Amino acid sequence: ATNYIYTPLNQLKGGTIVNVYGVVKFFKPPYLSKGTDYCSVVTIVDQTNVKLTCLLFSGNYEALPIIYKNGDIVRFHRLKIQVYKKETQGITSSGFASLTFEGTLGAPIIPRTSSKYFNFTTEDHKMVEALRVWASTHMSTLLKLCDVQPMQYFDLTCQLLGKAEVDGASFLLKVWDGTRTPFPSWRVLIQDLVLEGDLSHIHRLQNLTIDILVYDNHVHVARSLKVGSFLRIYSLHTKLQSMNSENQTMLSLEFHLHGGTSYGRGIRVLPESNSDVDQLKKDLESANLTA
DNA sequence: TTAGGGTTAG
Repeated sequence: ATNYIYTPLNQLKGGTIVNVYGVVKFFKPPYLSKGTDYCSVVTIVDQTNVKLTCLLFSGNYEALPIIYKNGDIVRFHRLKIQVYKKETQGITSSGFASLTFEGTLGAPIIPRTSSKYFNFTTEDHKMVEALRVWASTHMSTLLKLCDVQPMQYFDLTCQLLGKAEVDGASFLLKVWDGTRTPFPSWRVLIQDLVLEGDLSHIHRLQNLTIDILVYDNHVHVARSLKVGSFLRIYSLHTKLQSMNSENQTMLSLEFHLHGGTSYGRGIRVLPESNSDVDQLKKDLESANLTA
């Protein structure tokens, strides 16, 4: 007899293990913590409008919620509820499992999860649709490089073209999205044999590519990325450079992925089954012809 | 256990 009960977020009590549905208001993509497992922080909200911050840990990266953007809808099974500093918080419990869905009205309802076996009923369809209806109104779009501003944080959907070690504390990712930034990208000094990727393709693209420097904890992740894959770089930071190291006046746009995980700073590889990747590929094809 | 959301400051 399989009957799952979902608890409204405003009815959660400490010292319990529950099942919940919610819309993602904020999230830190999976990152190897200072401990044993990978960690993902997800703040969800539902019709009760009560927010719940969930601390999710797992030895396997894919076991954590497959969330690609705020607004996504999640279903959490075996979520433990506890109190931390008078604040109720959700944390992973043994057997924790999640399903993630697109959060926009009319979008396909395709559960994303690493679980081989999982319960999925008509009730789940209704639950998801109900959250999309609520979200369309109680709460809430992809920025192209040609539209970035001088100094801001943003999430960049792009394709990785090249990788290059720099100084251990930082690592270079050369990416593109098919559009050109308003000011030329800065260019990190690279070495001779260090940059991996199609050098001639990169050279022909000229300023269609940008240099992103990632720091600290982001380095080993960047080091593992496969050239040619599609990525979403969260909370990338743009900074215009009007004065160079030799004290000369100029203009270049710097791109930094600063150390730490605050505000979701991180990188998640986007599979080709991702609808944003389909659109990106077309922009890349178009840019490739006129260049 | 990790982390406990809230931007490096290169």
